Amino acid sequence: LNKELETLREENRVKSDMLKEKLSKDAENHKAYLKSHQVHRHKLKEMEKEEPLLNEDKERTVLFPIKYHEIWQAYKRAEASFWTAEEIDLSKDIHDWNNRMNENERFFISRVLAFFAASDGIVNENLVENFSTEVQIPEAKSFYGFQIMIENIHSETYSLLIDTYIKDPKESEFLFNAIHTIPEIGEKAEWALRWIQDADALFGERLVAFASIEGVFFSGSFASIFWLKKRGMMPGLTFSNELICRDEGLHTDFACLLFAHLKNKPDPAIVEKIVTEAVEIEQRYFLDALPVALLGMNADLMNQYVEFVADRLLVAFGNKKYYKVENPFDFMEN
Amino acid sequence: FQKERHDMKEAEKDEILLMENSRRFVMFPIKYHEIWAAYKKVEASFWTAEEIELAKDTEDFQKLTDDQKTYIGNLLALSILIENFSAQLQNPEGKSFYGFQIMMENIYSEVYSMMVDAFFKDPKNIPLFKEIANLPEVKHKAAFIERWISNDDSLYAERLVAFAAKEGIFQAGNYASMFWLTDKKIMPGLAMANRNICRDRGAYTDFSCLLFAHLRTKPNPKIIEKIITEAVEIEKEYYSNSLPHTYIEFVADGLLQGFGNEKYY
Ligand SMILES: [Zn+2]
Repeated sequence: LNKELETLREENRVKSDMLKEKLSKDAENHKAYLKSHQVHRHKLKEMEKEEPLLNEDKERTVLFPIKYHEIWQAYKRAEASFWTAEEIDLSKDIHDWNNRMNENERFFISRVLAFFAASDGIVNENLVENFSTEVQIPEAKSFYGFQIMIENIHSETYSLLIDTYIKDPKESEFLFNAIHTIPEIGEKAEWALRWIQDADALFGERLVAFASIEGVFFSGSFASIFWLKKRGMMPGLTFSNELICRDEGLHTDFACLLFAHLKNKPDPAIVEKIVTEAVEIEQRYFLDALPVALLGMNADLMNQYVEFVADRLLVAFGNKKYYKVENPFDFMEN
Repeated sequence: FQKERHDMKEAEKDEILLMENSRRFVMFPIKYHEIWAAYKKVEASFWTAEEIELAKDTEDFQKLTDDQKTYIGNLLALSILIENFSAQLQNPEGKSFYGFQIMMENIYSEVYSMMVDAFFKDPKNIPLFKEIANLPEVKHKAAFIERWISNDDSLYAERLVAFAAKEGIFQAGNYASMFWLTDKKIMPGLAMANRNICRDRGAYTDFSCLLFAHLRTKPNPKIIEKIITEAVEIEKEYYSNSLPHTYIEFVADGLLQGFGNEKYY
């Protein structure tokens, strides 16, 4: 019942409350940092007006002669991965959901699918209104053009998937209502406000923030679902999850590519502070909200996986590892 | 029809279309079947530049009349806000259709370029108009969008009708031309690329006729015919001033009927 859920949540209450504490004093450590670096940040926001990525190129009109092969090729790579929800075979899924999965498994997959749906539009804005709009180079535009479109198909997949395992309208209701009362939600909100929504923020910094959102904030969910591919279940889900993970991996990689073209890059200290805080909120999800034990996973190995994914990201930004851990999940070798 | 426009402005609030959809987390129990089926329809037609062969298609280009080469030049050079409309349409169904449309527009912008490249050589030197992009005729096109869409004093239903003009009326001349030049064996490539864009452009125009159709408060029947005509004038213009028929009127009427009006021509 909710008895076991408390037992499990309790196994990591001390570890969890630490991350919480750690994250609590970030809204303050940040205003301080900003208060004391006003002169420097003011110069960065200025030079931003000199970054090739962030400014039009009126001499370029042919729109073809590949100036940024790295990007375009990224876009083409994406453009060749087009896929639809109509390709997902769920026929054999509803059976597995009722005959091979326990009540704890369904309770985990459900909430996990719900988290996905609770953030399929919030990110729609970031990609455009706070990104695509900027970056005055066509290659990148094409990419973001295609990303937003693919993200709309991911949003469909989550609803479709949820609409197949959780048909009962009432339950689907409680599902989200119970998913809106999770501390992590606000915590993620605060993080955003700190590195994305807050004015006087650098493009370069948002890039790391965006990438964190794409390759760190859900890494655990994607991981927890390949864990089902192992036990040989929910091929409808694990198929879609595999495709979406590939997609997100790609979008992240793209963030790192643009980053590399920036003349003035964010202090590695800041790049690490952004990715690291993400990792803490992510872990917290599985140490507070949904315990991986619910589906036979080891709390400790999950943390490691997240920390691994961040380090892998940190490195794709020029920074150096921070957790230096190794990938615990062999199945995530991909 | 001045006073009544004031009422529609206050009425646009009862439009469930422009209204909120909040609280709908899961989206599959579809609320907008019509626009959704429209989105599925364009999603199924997804194509790319790679699916187009211009090789052994460039043979029939340099064999064209000395000036027929100049035509295509501008035709491509020309071709080579959806976000605002998408921002007003409050639902997953509509925004999905829009996200797809701008996505496809970039592929058109690529295929077009490829032609400019495989035909008029890498150098954009041959393309004349490319240097004088902002020339009279376009300024008139830009004014139209500056009249019904950009202008603050405008209504959603109106902006919709204008948008369709800009989507279906306008470049109708272009396709009409290439359908000719690609009539019977000549240039199989530009032919498929054209057949497609025209098909999708048609759908993108219909989508606005579909939204409009679901509007509870339609604008005055005269303003509609007043918006189309202007675009038909701005169309005939450069369509017969850039390079060397009255096909526009035909289309102009079908669209007129599309919004529930009388055929003006
Ligand atoms: Zn993405």
